[PDB]
Amino acid sequence: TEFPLGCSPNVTTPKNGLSMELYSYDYLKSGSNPCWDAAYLDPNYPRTGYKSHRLLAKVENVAGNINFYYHAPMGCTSLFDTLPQAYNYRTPLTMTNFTMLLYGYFKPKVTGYHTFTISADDLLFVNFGAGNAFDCCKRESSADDFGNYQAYAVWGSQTAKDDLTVHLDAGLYYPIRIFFNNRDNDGALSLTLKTESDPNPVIDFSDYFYSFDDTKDGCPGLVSYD
Ligand SMILES: CC(=O)N[C@@H]1[C@@H](O[C@@H]2O[C@H](CO)[C@H](O)[C@H](O)[C@H]2O)[C@H](O)[C@@H](CO)O[C@H]1O
Ligand SMILES: [Ca+2]
Repeated sequence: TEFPLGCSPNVTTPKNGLSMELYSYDYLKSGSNPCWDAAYLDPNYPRTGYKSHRLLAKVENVAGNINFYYHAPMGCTSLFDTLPQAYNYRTPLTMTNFTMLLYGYFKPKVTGYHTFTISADDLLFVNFGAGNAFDCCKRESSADDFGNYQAYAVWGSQTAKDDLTVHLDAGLYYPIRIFFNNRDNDGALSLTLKTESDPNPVIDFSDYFYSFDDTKDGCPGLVSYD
């Protein structure tokens, strides 16, 4: 979808950053082959399956540069380390093996074409736009109903890097959902943004990520171009 639907929350001062949920991604029993759990590849793991793992935390105000590379000292071993500052989560977690969901709204600074580019170890699935990610100011009631991924990247496959080129309006806030998994060993997440305006990729999303409370009537976007 080249013209994704946006939202018009018309809230006085919007809340900065996305919401995050972290969940466990345990290795298989210590004599299993391979050592890692393959659930991350089942089609419903990003929808229902992650909820069968342990909730590690629900965090708010995730904003900044969310990109990271984590080098595991060794493979098939659950090891602890920390996420970047932007994630608002300071305590060590199993960086070798975990699940992470981010959701909220993306607001453009300038109207025009935006190319989001992603790469991941092991997995990054992105939904973007109302309906596709979730409904405007109706996130809780549409949370699990996200459609086809607007970008997807899986380590070791024939689509390990992906992009999404969309025409966006600076007036609107766009529902976004980002689902990440590290099954084992190294972990990495790269999201960048390229517009027809700037000369280089944007990697710091501080002024771009927002959160909005759900409302009874919702907040459909009030910019349309048919
Ligand atoms: C198969 C491979 O390339 N590497 C194995 C290690 O695990 C993978 O490492 C990659 C990065 O190279 C990804 O992070 C992937 O998610 C991992 O599963 C594995 O842990 C060890 C064996 O102990 O070495 C490689 O076999
Ligand atoms: Ca990995």
